Amino acid sequence: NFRVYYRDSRDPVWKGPAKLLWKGEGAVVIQDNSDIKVVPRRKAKII
Amino acid sequence: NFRVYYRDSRDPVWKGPAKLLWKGEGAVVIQDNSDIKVVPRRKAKII
Amino acid sequence: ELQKQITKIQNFRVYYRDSRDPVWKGPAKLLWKGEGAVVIQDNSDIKVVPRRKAKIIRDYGKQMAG
Amino acid sequence: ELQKQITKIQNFRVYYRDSRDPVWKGPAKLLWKGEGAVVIQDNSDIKVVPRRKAKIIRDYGKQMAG
Amino acid sequence: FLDGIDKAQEEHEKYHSNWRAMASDFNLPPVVAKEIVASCDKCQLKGEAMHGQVDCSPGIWQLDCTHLEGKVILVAVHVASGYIEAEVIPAETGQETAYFLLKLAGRWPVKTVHTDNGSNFTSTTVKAACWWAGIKQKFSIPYNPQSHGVIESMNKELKKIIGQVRDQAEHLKTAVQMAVFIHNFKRKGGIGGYSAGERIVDIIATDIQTKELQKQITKIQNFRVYYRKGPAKLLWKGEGAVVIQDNSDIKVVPRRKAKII
Amino acid sequence: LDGIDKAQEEHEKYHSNWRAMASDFNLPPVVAKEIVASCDKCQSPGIWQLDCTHLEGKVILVAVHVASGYIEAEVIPAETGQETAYFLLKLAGRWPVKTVHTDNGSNFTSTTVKAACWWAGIKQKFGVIESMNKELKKIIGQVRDQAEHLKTAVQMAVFIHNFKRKGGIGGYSAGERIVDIIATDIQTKELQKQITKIQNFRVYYRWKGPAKLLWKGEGAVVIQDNSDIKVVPRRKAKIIRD
Amino acid sequence: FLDGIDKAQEEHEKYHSNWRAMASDFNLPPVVAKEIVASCDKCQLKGEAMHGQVDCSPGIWQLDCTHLEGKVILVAVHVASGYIEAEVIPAETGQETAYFLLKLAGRWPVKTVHTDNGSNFTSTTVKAACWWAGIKQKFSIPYNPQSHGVIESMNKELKKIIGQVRDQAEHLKTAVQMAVFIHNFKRKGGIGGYSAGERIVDIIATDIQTKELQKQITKIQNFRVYYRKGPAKLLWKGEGAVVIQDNSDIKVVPRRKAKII
Amino acid sequence: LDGIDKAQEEHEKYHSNWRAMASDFNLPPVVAKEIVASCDKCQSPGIWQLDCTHLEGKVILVAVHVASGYIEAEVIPAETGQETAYFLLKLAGRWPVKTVHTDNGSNFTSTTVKAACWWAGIKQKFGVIESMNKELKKIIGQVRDQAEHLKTAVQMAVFIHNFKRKGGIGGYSAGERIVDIIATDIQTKELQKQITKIQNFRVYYRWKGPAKLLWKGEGAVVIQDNSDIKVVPRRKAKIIRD
DNA sequence: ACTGCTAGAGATTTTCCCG
DNA sequence: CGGGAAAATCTCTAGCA
DNA sequence: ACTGCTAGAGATTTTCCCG
DNA sequence: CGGGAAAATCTCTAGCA
Ligand SMILES: C[C@@H]1CCO[C@H]2Cn3cc(C(=O)NCc4ccc(F)cc4F)c(=O)c(O)c3C(=O)N12
Ligand SMILES: C[C@@H]1CCO[C@H]2Cn3cc(C(=O)NCc4ccc(F)cc4F)c(=O)c(O)c3C(=O)N12
Ligand SMILES: [Mg+2]
Ligand SMILES: [Mg+2]
Ligand SMILES: [Mg+2]
Ligand SMILES: [Mg+2]
Ligand SMILES: [Zn+2]
Ligand SMILES: [Zn+2]
Repeated sequence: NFRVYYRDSRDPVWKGPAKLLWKGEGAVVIQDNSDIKVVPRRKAKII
Repeated sequence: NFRVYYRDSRDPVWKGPAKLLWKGEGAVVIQDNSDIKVVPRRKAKII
Repeated sequence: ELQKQITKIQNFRVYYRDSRDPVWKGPAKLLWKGEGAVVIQDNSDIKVVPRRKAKIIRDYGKQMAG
Repeated sequence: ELQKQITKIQNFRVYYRDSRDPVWKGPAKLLWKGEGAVVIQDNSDIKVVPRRKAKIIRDYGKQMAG
Repeated sequence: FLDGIDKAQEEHEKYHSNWRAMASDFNLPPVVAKEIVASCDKCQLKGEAMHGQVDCSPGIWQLDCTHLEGKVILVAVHVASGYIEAEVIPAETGQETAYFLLKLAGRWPVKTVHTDNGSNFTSTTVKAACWWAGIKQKFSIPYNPQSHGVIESMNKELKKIIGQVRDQAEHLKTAVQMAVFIHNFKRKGGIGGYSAGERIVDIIATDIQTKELQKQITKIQNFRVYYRKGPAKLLWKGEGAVVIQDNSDIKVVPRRKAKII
Repeated sequence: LDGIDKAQEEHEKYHSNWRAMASDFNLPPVVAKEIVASCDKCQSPGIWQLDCTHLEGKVILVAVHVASGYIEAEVIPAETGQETAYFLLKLAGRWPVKTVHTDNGSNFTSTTVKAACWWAGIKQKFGVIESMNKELKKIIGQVRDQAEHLKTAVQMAVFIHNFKRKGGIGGYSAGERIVDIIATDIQTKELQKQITKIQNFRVYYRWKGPAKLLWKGEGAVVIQDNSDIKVVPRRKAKIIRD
Repeated sequence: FLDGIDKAQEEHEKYHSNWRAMASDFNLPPVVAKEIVASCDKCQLKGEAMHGQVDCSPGIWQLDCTHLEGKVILVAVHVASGYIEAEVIPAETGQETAYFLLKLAGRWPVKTVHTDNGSNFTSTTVKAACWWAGIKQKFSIPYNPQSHGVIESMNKELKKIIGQVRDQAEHLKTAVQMAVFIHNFKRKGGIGGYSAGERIVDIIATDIQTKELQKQITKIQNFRVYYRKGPAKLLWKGEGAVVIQDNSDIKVVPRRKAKII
Repeated sequence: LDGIDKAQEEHEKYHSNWRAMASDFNLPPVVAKEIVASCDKCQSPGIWQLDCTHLEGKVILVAVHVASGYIEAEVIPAETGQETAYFLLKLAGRWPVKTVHTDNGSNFTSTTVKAACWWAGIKQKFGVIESMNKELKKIIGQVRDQAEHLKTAVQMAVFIHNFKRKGGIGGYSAGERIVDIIATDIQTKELQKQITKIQNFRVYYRWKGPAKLLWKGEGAVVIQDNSDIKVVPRRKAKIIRD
């Protein structure tokens, strides 16, 4: 599995670990407390 | 001689032509209506 | 018949990018066109490219020039 | 006498940049030090560098290591 | 390292020392020290250093608003060509945007529009218009303008041209139309040395024409191929390689170990 | 290169234009153009028609691209010079527009329209437009119920006319047709620019007299001397600018 | 081209068409078309795509202010090492800055300070303090932070570390001191794999020691050199090359055509 | 490599430390350290002293780096644990601080100071400081007229003491001296880390018994067997981790 | 399941053109 | 095959706000 | 007459280590 | 000399506001 940490929506605070659902080029779909988010890969880190 | 066009001090409006006085690396000294200015070479164009 | 249509296909130039490289790769020959993928020949090297990553022109200037 | 001091000089590493290149050029040997310029030897190529463009260390780790 | 590890983790709690400082100060292999970092939620602060790439298909348009002398300019760009289209609108609303979009759909083939999430773009009237014109809508990741970097960049270029010609016209609506003229027909560069106007003509005409030709080719050229498998459909052959399409998967195999039937 | 004689014979027999002679016999388009221009017996993309129509007491300005049948139309509030000027400048920015044909009304002759035409480089010259206003009105009537305001209905009609109606020889829409026509015009003006660029040189081959240059390939130099097109090697000739 | 030129200039007045569009549409050589652009004041809008390089000498410090939870943090960095120094100050004033600067001057050799033009930095009391400590002051080009990019970047890194440790302390002044600790001693990287603390020790010690050694070398090794000229002073020899200093100009000449006296 | 025997003789004669044996005879510092550590007959950078002094009714906290004579001093408003803690954490961030020697006062024994020491990894252990308070007071008296407030005078005194006063053997200032001492300490702990890193291996040469590793150069492998340092070629030996 | 880009300035390399 | 000049290509930047 | 930089993530190439 | 794994180096990014 993967832990995802991310910044999203103008909030300069990194959150996570979120579950990775999908990885494209340039963006990821992650899940964070039942809240599915779409994050640019510039703004995420997969571990 | 050289014509210098430049943007300076937060003003998004390009001015010139100014006389070039000195050219370093990264900056120029120019003269524009008796007003000597120092401008980063990123923010000037020498012709 | 078929050879004329195929040589027409191969007259179109393809500008494309690879999945991670931001520079547009110079003009390549078009071999085949799909809904999702264009097959190209770029410098004696056949490659498959997602359609979302390819600009297909004729290059009218070059054509008229010869 | 003189040779010992010169070999000490040449034990210091020089990190430097060229007038337009932003990457720091890897460790070079120090030959001479001025108020305005350090003379280096980088890969069998002696170069002169303004002092404002050079970081001169000993590399204590490398020294102790040998 | 069972001793160094226990110490490095304790110190990393207080300090959050990076992996090199922990390798140095506790005699740890890089992978072990890095493992200590990778497991600290408080040290996951930097995104990966890459950029994505936008969809450049001949049907995709990027739309945005921008602002100049207290007025709203609606801008659109055919991503493939660089060809633009802008109008001063009275207000940033879904009514203006749906009307602008209906006009654009009637002048060019518009298959997909990509926008930020400005409320004018997510409004219900824009949805109804895109539905009526057959336009698929894509919204970027919120607060990620890079997603529609093409149109953001075109806002830059349109405002710069407007500055060059602002004084030849009196009202901003006119300067804006002048600027669209200039961009689309008096500025050459990009792939074919084209102006954007010529380039979009070439893109759309090429799209039509290649579609027609490849259609006729698939109509005549009908064969099956076997390689290494099943009856894969032939797409192209020549130069000692065969391009096949097996189960909606296009692969380039050499002429050896491939027989055309 | 070797097919120039075949092309000359084909032109003498069938009077085929340069496009066919260059597509079939694999010649640079300058050479086929010279062949088709060396025979005396063998001897629109920018023209738009503007008119203002009326519907439900509102005013619609209509531009038809004559060669294509492709429409740009909208509701303007008032039939003035300012509004015509703004519509025209919009069209000029969107499509290559060289000539506008209007009906000598008050708006189409205004100073402001003439200023716009002078800025955009358009020539004003004071049947298709009537029938086409009719067609557009029919489509507006068909789609009127589909919107609340006439302007939106107008734009829907324009969408339908340009892209959802196919007729003529090849069953193309007006939008496909206009894109074809404009592409052909671009090829034509590329060719004319090429001809202009190379018509300033003079060649000397084997040294013979001054010949007119036609093409400077990678392995040859195609010239024209005494109404005859001769292929000479590059090393054997010398091109000078006059 | 006397015809094409006259037309291109007239059209460039209306449109400001770039050089390629003018070369294309008027049959002009690139240099002529580009000349038309270069002579239009309304088309001089873009600066050259380069970056300068900051002074990295062992004596230069870059100073700045930054802001966190409604408080003013004064920050300084020895540019050569990356070694920092920060204190929460009650107000952005020349009094706080002169006091901070006197302290820094008494702890490390401070030869030059480089700052933006914030009024605290240009105040008269900071001038009096720098004069008393022998500090030369440099101010960047106004509104060009890149000039002191090192310290601007260090503001970034200090705020990120403060975020990592904010909860171990109660007051921001303490978290700030913790963060300076962490940066200077618990983070390795850069040139020698050092922490900034070790690196500044090495820089300053090397500076002292090389100064002493080269002094002794110039005291003993005394010769004159002739090349190609005058009696140039010898600096270094060996490996088939001689480095001389002729009229305050250092040049590297090969051993051939050079005689040492 | 060849000078190991010369170095052994030099140590037997003069008992020279490893620094000299490695600077003169060109040996990796691990090897010279082994030689100086193989003879039984031949057998501070982090220690700071803190004290609170008084002047003109104000309170000055003073840190002396014992080895160097280098001072960090300031006026604190109150002689409390919080203020001592903040001063100490500042010093620790600025200089490698391992041990602090204080005088059992109320502030130096506070919980908050002890919390700061635990966070920074400092050890608290409850003559130079008295004489040095004296010197600092003399300099403060010399420069008092040069400022309006005592805190600025204090910082000037600190500047003068650290950088504008030279004495001792080589006529160095305290700042030069402390930079030297700390550099020496960094070399020392690099060396200890190197020794620790390589003390976990075992070598077999020519196969003989297990020898202790000392250096793994590019053209040799220096080992130690039976209190004897032997240089063997790399291909002729095999190093394993135990 | 989505994603930086554009165009100009100046430097650097490739191309061509008469020997 | 050889330089010079010219064209092409590569590298990098601000602004989009 | 002055001037972007830092440090981390991930990819790519160099180095070393037992055969 | 050959791969594998490991170390080193190169490439690129946000935030500094
Ligand atoms: C309320 C709507 C919807 C939600 O967000 C806001 C705010 N916003 C902000 C920018 C902006 O920050 N551009 C600078 C930029 C930075 C990087 C890059 F790659 C490209 C760039 F253009 C826009 O352009 C923009 O259109 C909007 C907008 O529309 N809205
Ligand atoms: C009133 C004082 C003096 C005059 O100007 C203002 C405004 N200012 C603005 C920035 C800023 O825009 N940083 C972003 C950034 C952008 C690019 C880059 F390379 C580095 C960067 F840090 C500062 O950092 C800063 O210290 C100030 C400040 O002090 N002042
Ligand atoms: Mg927007
Ligand atoms: Mg925008
Ligand atoms: Mg500032
Ligand atoms: Mg700042
Ligand atoms: Zn951590
Ligand atoms: Zn202009």
